[PDB]
Amino acid sequence: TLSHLRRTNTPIGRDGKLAKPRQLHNTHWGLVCPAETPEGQACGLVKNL
Amino acid sequence: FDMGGYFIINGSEKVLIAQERSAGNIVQVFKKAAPSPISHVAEIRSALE
Amino acid sequence: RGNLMGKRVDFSARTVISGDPNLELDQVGVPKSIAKTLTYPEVVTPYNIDRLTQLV
Amino acid sequence: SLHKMSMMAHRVKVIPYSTFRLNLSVTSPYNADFDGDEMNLHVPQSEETRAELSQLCAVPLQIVSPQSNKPCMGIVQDTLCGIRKLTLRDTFIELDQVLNMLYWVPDWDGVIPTPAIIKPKPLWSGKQILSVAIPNGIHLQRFDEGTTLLSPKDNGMLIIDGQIIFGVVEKKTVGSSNGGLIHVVTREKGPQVCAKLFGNIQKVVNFWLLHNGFSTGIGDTIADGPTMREITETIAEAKKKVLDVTKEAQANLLTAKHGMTLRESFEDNVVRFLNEARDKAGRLAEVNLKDLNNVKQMVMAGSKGSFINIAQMSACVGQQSVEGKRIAFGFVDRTLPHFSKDDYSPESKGFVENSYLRGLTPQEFFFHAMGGREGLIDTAVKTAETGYIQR
Amino acid sequence: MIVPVRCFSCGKVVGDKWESYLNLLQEDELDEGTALSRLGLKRYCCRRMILTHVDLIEKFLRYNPLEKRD
Amino acid sequence: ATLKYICAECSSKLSLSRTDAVRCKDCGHRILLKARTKRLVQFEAR
Amino acid sequence: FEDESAPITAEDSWAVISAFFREKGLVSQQLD
Amino acid sequence: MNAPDRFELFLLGEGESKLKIDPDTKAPNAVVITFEKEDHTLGNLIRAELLNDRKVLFAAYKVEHPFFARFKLRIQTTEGYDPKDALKNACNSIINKLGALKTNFETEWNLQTLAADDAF
Amino acid sequence: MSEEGPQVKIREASKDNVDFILSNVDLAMANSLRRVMIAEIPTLAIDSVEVETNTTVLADEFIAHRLGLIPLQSMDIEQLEYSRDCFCEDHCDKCSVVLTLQAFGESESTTNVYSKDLVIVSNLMGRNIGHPIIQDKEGNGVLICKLRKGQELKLTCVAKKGIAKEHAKWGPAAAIEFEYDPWNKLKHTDYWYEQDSAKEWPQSKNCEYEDPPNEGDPFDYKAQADTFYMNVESVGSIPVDQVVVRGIDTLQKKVASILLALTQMDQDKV
Amino acid sequence: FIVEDDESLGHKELKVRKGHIAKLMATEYQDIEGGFEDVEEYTWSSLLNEGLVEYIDAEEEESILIAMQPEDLEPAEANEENDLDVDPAKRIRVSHHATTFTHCEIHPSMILGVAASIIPFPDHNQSPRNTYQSAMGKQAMGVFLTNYNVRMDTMANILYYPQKPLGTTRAMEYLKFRELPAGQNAIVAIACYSGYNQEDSMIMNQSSIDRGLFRSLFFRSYMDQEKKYGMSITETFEKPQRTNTLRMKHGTYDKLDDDGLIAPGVRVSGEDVIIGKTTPISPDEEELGQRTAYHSKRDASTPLRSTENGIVDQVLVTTNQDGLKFVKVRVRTTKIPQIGDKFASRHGQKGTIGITYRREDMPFTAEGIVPDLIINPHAIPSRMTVAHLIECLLSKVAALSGNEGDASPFTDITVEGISKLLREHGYQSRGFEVMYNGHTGKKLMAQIFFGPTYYQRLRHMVDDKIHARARGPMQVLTRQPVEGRSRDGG
RNA sequence: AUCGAGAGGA
Ligand SMILES: [Mg+2]
Ligand SMILES: [Zn+2]
Ligand SMILES: [Zn+2]
Ligand SMILES: [Zn+2]
Repeated sequence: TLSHLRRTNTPIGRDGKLAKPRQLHNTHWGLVCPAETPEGQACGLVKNL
Repeated sequence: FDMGGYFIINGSEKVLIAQERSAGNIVQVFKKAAPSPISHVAEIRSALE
Repeated sequence: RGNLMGKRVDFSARTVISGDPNLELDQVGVPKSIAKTLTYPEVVTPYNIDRLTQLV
Repeated sequence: SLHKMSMMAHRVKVIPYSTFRLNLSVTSPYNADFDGDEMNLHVPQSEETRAELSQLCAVPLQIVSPQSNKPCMGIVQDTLCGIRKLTLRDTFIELDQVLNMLYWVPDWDGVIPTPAIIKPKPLWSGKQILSVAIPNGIHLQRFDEGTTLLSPKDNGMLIIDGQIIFGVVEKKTVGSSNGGLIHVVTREKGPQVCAKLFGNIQKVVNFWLLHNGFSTGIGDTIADGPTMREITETIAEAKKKVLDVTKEAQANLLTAKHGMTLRESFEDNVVRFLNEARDKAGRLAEVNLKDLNNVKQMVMAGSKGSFINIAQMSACVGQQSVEGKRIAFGFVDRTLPHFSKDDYSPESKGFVENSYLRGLTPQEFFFHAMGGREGLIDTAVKTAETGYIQR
Repeated sequence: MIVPVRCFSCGKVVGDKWESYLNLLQEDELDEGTALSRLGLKRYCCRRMILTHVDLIEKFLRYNPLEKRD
Repeated sequence: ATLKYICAECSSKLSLSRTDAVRCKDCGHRILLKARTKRLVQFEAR
Repeated sequence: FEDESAPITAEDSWAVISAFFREKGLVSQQLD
Repeated sequence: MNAPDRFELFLLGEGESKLKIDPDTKAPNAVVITFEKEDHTLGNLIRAELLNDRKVLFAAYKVEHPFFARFKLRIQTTEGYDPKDALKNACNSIINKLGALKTNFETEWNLQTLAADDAF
Repeated sequence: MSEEGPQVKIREASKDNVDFILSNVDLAMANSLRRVMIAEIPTLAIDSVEVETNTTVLADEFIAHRLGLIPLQSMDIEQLEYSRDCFCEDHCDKCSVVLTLQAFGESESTTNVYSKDLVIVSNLMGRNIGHPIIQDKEGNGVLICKLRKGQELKLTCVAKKGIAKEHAKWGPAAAIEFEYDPWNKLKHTDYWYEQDSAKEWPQSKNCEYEDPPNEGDPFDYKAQADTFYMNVESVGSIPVDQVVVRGIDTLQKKVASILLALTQMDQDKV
Repeated sequence: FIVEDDESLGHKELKVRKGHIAKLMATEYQDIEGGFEDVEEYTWSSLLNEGLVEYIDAEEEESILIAMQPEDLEPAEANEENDLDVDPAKRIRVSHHATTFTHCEIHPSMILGVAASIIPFPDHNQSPRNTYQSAMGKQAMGVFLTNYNVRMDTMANILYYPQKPLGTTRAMEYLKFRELPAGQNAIVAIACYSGYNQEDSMIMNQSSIDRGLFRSLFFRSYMDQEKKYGMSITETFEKPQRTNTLRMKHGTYDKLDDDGLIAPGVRVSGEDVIIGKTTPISPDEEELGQRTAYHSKRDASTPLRSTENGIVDQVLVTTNQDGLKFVKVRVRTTKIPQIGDKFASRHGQKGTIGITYRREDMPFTAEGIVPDLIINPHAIPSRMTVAHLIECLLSKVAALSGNEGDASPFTDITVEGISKLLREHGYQSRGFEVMYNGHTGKKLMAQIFFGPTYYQRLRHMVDDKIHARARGPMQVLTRQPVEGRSRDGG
């Protein structure tokens, strides 16, 4: 419940492109969890504060 | 213990997932592919918020 | 591609797997609940009337 | 179902408890484990298809595959560790346990081997009881680097008439290797005999290992003080070399390698030095480790272990990288807001001095997360791209 | 929800020691280890059972219990 | 018998019947939990 | 001394974090 | 769903004899005995005792599958000595020693009752 | 394996522990006795529960499980038949004990329903069974559940005779220690170590009852495991001494059953 | 935090001081206690307005220089290169590099999310393991709310005895894991044994399952309401009669009441009907009246799911917004662990039960302690997950000493401290114990890494997956078997 | 029932 209430989503990657996005950029430090991200198509596109 | 940041709709409980987007009113300059007839383009998604 | 090259089939089961150091290489373990759903049609011949009748 | 062996015909055995149960050596063909996997069962509905399944797709007929000329099924984790530990030179067995081991082999002919040691005590060697599971008429003559029919290391294999004569039994012999016991028995005695051998070896080795035991603890990752100091000196020397290269490059005295500009040459030198440092520290740790160390035993048996794991758990984790390049200056000229701008030091660009036992500092934690995310994305992409290529 | 009876791994009855454990903790100002030892929880198989219990029943008993006047 | 329909956030035992308003008589509420059964429930203490 | 000196230590930042989570909570962004 | 009743571990089923002796053709004077609804508690005891008989050449057991509370014992005695006689002697010796242990424990506890009554 | 064999020496005794040294006996017998004390000594426990009414927080399965796990007096369990060996209809006086628990929230404060409140309503026929084991210094049994003001719980618990193999709730023993050879003289164990095993491995408390190995003495390869140190702890349903005595009785009974089966097969062969 | 050079007495020092912390703790205790007198009622806002902390955005944090911890500011680190704290058991931390700090991290480990900050020692694992644990912590069975009883939710799973971890991170106090934990402490033995935990499977003590280990409740709520249509027709609850309706389902109607509902406390299993509802709809033919009088009624009942059974927990009868009768039926059942069930620690270590052994058959220590699990030693080397072993060791020490083990990510608790405590407790420093075979009772030549650890019972039980068919329902268009386990599909 | 969407699992 707590994780769901603190979730995000990137519509950009819904296209399914395979490239530099959906990676753990280091500007994410202290803003989104570096470890909590789903598997499959959404790995790196769904991020948790 | 319930945090409560959600909606109750037709009984079911719904969560609005934070939809990530690129910021507006920022000047972004990026290179275009060499085969194209354009070298560099500066893009603004100007918006009166 | 979804109805001719491949399709749903009868006489099939699915469930989790586990390991058995006490099973032969070519041997597999079928839960009773699964062996009591899947069936094999045997033809009645004089060599198996007794056993098949007992199964009936 | 990527290849033939993902669809094999088995013999049924009705059991309770709601899960299909497989022999542990067929998992590799299906690439299955027991972490939540599931399998599909299909029943033939005619004597014709029953005969086809039992004469074409039967598992024993699939031991040697046409993909690579070598077997598919082999010996796996617990049996591999137990067979390497059982065939050691110091492993003798009493009469009481030997009787059970023999009765556990269905093919046993009822003849008790004369013990290797007779007068003081009757003690059977592990090689004898294991050989009781090997069929007559099987020969192997594998020679390793220092195998000379008398080498004290057992680094080899010699079998004469189904009797392990010399050498330890490990993944090179009973694993699905090119010319191991599995392959030789399949090409000599036939598929049925090789499947029976799978069963017999599994039974004996599992019994022995159950009555011996084998574990892994936190104490298996620790290296004594002297080797930790040696590892620290190795890493410090690598850091000093990287600093000297940085000083040379910043003075413009570095000469760009042909085919690469100055920056790429410098980065290549630095990453090479750091990788050499990690490898040297890992080798120091590994040579330190005793045979008591259970991780090293798993590594030697081939039973799901590698020396890189030892290096990363008991010594430097090593340089992290994304897209094949050490961490990038995501911020303005720095990888993270805790470093001053224009910093090329190893610590600031992904290097991880510590081990997993010792821990990671927050920056090393974040860089390792970066690398792990890269790996996970790659796996997710392959999951589907390889399937499309297959189709 | 309630203190487990009959410690899982071994089978010792640690279900009658919840009240005494709490009393030792609060009234006697004893540490968790000393309170556990005072009750006879010799081995950690049972010390984990008593120590790491979460008494959620006290939180369930706050809702109105389909009661005549409550 | 028609004993049934205990009320929520209350205690009233409504004992309604067919076509009776689902409201509780003296609560005005509209939940009316349904009166745990009477036949003994058999459980195995395992 | 303590009031105007004795700089924070590692253990003392958890008081600050507790204050943050007391005033904000884990869902403050959506409510706000 | 498919869990069998726990009573099938110690209760004999329909047409399930406690013992089944099958002569073994691999060796002479060797028999294989299957115990139903038994496990290591009795198998280890019986084998360990049988190994103390100087007229027994082989004695081993194995529980072929933990799912089923079964047990197989192999006995091979010297010529003349019937393996069933070896099993009988094994059981008789076990019973005698267990009775002696019980008597000794009762005696020791009777001695200790003086302190036990003063204990908790 | 001769009659006047095993010898015993009770180091210390309580009512929840019997500590003794078991010597002049094989390892097989020691382990079999341990396994039997753990697994195959019949005791009394609740088996069936009829929930007349339950408005409490806990579900019915929860309370039934808790009640099953409550120890009950089982000194005279041998005089009670198995429900499977009786001709009654699902229970009677000679093969079961019937308890009944009735609780209500008389006080506005929390009411602690606990096994002190179990009352036997069947006829015990003078047998010493059915009493919940209350060892608490406060006189209170095992906490079963709690009640608000209006909450109620009425039950009918049928106690039955069973062994731990059928379900763990019938176990009379709590935990059995077991050791042999404090000093690793028989070399049945190889000590994992980093610098010195004799320093890294704590010395067994039983090392005081055995002679330390002599550094120069050759490995006595003819020695056998003996002099086992055991410590039986009882949940309270049966006294510890009776736990051990009945474990020996149960081993004797199992071997006697094997003998009887052999005799029956021989008679059938004629 | 804000770092300023206000300390003219020395080097640049943090802006916050110990007086502010004292006032914050005073506010906390005033909230806990009565007699409100905390005039200096600091909260987060007080620090924010006093100029002691910031709100730094990703764009602003490009221009600043942050210190990882307040110790990075001390002049000693900048100047004192020589010190006696050379403990080789601690992380190698880079020295003091700069002096122009502008801010300081409030604390590391606040870079983690909700699901990540319940991992013990995440900095000793490798990142894929941490991600797997973060994903699998949302499937751990536990109490999601205290009022689960009132809520008529579908598919609610609750543990009988949820236990607090023996190794708890420092953010679990803000996540309230210790108040609503999801998992249990299990005495795990990392041992190679009979061979039934050979792959990622595991062995479970049966006698531990019999005493209530990992037992969970399951709730499933069924809903059905009278259909909107009131224009000369309707769809009303009742008990259908075999002689006065169409295609009345094959299940049992004998369990229903005159209301078309099952009274709570009834044991429903299989495809039994739980809600009785009919459509008094066409054919509106007087020929049917000549036949069965109310033949026009068509059954619209709701049976139990074919693969489920249980006991009716609670039946709720309300009226929807439109005034038509509205009903929810809740069926509860206890889901005891089986061989096919799926468990996992807090380090991404999945595994299904392989086989259950009774207490007597399991390996035991010289103190009689038997494990609730036996995990194969082959899961460690390839996946590493050193945090798993450190957590087991810390948990053993915490259980012995009787307190909580601080498993925070970036603290300074080393394995040698835990080992020293464990040795002080009369045990082997590294957590190895001599165990006995159980079958034979003889010592195992290997010493087994023994101790407690927190395992989670995930979703994905086998009884929810097992499915077989032979000649069941078929489709209408393609005439192939339907799809779906619930539909008896192929 | 259908179709669409989301969640997760191998
Ligand atoms: Mg898998
Ligand atoms: Zn315990
Ligand atoms: Zn009311
Ligand atoms: Zn009776």
